[PDB]
Amino acid sequence: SLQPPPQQLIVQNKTIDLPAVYQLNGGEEANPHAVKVLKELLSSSKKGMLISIGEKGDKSVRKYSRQIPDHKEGYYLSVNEKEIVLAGNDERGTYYALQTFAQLLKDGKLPEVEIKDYPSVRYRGVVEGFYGTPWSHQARLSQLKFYGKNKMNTYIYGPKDDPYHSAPNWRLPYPDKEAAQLQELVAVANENEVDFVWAIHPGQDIKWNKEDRDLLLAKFEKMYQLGVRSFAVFFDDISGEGTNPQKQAELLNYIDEKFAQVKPDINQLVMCPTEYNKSWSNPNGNYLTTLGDKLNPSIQIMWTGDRVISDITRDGISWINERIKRPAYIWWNFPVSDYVRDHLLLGPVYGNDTTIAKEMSGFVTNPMEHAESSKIAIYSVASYAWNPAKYDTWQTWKDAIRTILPSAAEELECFAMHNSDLGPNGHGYRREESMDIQPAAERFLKAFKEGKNYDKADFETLQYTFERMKESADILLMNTENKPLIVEITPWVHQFKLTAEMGEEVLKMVEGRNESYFLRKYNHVKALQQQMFYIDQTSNQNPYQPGVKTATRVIKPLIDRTFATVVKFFNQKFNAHLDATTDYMPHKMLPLQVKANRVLISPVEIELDAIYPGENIQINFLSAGLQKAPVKFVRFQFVLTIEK
Ligand SMILES: NC1=N[C@@H]2[C@@H](O)[C@H](O)[C@@H](CO)O[C@@H]2S1
Repeated sequence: SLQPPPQQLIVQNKTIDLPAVYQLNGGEEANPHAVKVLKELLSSSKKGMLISIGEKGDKSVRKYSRQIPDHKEGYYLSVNEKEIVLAGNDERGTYYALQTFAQLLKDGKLPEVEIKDYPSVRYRGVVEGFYGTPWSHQARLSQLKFYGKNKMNTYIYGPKDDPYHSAPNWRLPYPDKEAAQLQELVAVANENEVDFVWAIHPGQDIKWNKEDRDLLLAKFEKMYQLGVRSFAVFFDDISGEGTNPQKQAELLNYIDEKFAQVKPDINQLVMCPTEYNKSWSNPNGNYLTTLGDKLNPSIQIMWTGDRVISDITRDGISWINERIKRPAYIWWNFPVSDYVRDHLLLGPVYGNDTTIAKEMSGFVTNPMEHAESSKIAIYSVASYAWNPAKYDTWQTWKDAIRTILPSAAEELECFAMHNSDLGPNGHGYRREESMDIQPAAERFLKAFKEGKNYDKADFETLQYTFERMKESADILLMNTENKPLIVEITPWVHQFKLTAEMGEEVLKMVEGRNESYFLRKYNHVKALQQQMFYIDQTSNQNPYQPGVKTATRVIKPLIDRTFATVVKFFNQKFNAHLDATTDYMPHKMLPLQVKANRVLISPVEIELDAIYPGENIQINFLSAGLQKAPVKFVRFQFVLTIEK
């Protein structure tokens, strides 16, 4: 597969060996970044096969000047028995030719091909713009290299929880250590043909005075000294005076006129509006029209679609584009998981109109705090933004996985296939999950509940799935090819294995040969539920959506409902009182929940499993601080906080 796929490809089924001896033409005139990649692949003389490299206008590629597409970042690539051609419309084009060339080379051999290629969307890449733990320095380094390989030309640095990015320390220069890291990032970005865009997020406490304006420009100047050549100002997720669009526009134009248009070498200048998606816009207010009218024409305006989280439609992007008077620079909120932090979002990229490239200036993905894990979606977004007309949702997902974890690709697909949906949430955004087994699941459960006979084949499909999930979990746990990825996903991988083991035991209950066997399967299931509760209380204990949820759309519900159904049938058959509940709750009481040190009833009496010091109660139909009073029972949202 070539990823992204080129705009035009012509293949011939001859192949050539890569030349043992060869003549490199244009080595000194061409993009040094592209020559460096080429020299690595060759690891030469006057005699032997000709390799021509260079940009349109160089002597090296004069013969090919009409084949080179007249598009920024375009290139012409050709392989035949006599010569190899690697010719960009511009320097970035040449690097990209090389990235394509690297994907052709296979066991020291190349296909005979001719490619003319270029991107459909001008700016393509990643905004590190989420809430939560910002990416590590090493993660960022890995990322920038990954962007070069996938022709992503943009990295927008904007972690909401970097205090030198947002309030109040947006006014302070980075300390020495962080500055030296940022400097290395910029350098690595430059080597991979990525624009490091430094963003600032000053709007929550900005004063519309000289003092704050000069501090902002002084901060941009410090970043410039660090090598930064592109800049952004974000006015998202704020209130008060900073949402004034006249002021915002004047500030951006001042930055443009006094800094961007005054330096020798500034590239992108981007802003994120306060009204950044249609549901947050006031159609009857002047906010977006004031930006579209006043903002200088080279300044980009970001947009996340019809909602905070949405996929981009033709109608949606028309609506914004008419108000801002330019093509929106898309901020796509997937695979960002900062509002469903107990889920991993490892499914394919899909839902964005593939015919609307002309209507967008840019397309950037906001990723998860899990940097390695995000590469599935990043790789896919790179493919989509480069060649949206040829974008293949599923093949690109598979290619991403095989790229990221070639030693355990099938295992990663298995894990990812069942870790895709968000579950219920306030943004209303959902993804498909476990689609291959969903119909067998649905039939199995329909039959079973009614007291009709299930299909054998559907029982086997479910069994095979659980088996494969265990194989995948254990193999991924031990994988040393991408350790950082394995560290990110490990808690989820544990929870995923438990889920599968639970499924297997629940299926053994359905089969349920005798009373003694059934009861042993039942007790095993209860212990696996407890184990899943332990992971959910000890791993990933963030303040917002703590814990670890996996296979939530189809698999866990199947297991749970099946478990509840067989327990009921057993109780009817044997007049028993086996507990039918599916999540472990050590307290007693509408299931209770445990979140960090809170004990909630799900929206008269709760008994805790020990005595605790009580902190407060917050009922809602409204609170009461309990001064560390010892507490086991409570009687009358409905949340008890304790010390634990
Ligand atoms: N421009 C936007 N700001 C927020 C981002 O920082 C968040 O990561 C995103 C997802 O919660 O929502 C909105 S989209």
